[PDB]
Amino acid sequence: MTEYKLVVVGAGGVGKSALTIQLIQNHFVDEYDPTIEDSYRKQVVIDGETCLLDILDTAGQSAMRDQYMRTGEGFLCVFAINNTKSFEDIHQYREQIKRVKDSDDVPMVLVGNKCDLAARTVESRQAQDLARSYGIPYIETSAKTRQGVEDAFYTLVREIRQH
Ligand SMILES: Nc1nc2c(ncn2[C@@H]2O[C@H](COP(=O)(O)OP(=O)(O)O)[C@@H](O)[C@H]2O)c(=O)[nH]1
Ligand SMILES: CN(C)Cc1[nH]c2ccccc2c1[C@H]1NC(=O)c2ccc(O)cc21
Ligand code: NA
Repeated sequence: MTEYKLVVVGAGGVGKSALTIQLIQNHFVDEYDPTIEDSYRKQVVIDGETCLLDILDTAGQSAMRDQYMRTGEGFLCVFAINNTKSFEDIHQYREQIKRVKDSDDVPMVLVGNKCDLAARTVESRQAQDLARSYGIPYIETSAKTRQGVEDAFYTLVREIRQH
């Protein structure tokens, strides 16, 4: 069966761990050690094919990150809709990925997490404009309610598969 190396990247506190654990274990973990960087495996059927997902939940403890950028086939670039800095940070993650991969066409999905929260500081339109300039999909998610979580990951698998 086909294996996919997915990397979850983004500023600390955006919900990278909560998104990964919600996909893998089907539950919301509100307290997960922000220093642990761990991998999770999951066998899933995507468009009638059995896939093996190897997902790296990055922790940010920059050249040491190159190793998972080299192994990684697709990147889930996560920001929180109530963290302007995490949205502005995306430009930096995108550039490092492009440089390490030596390519302008790397499978990526921009994810705006914590969509259950009120008073958002990053508008959907701003992230759509950012995603359009990169030529990648934008999806909003909530690791808390599980909204868009399967979609964000399976869309990234499709971006890799269709590359
Ligand atoms: N309301 C809400 N809180 C979330 C969501 N995802 C994560 N959180 C919270 O955001 C904080 C950081 O989450 P975490 O997964 O550790 O982020 P990471 O540093 O990017 O791994 C914790 O307090 C989580 O409970 C979400 O979709 N909605
Ligand atoms: C092989 N798997 C059991 C673990 C695993 N899953 C991944 C999914 C996407 C990208 C990389 C990986 C890795 C590791 N391979 C690396 O290069 C690397 C760098 C830092 C890490 O923390 C982990 C890894
Ligand atoms: Na984390």
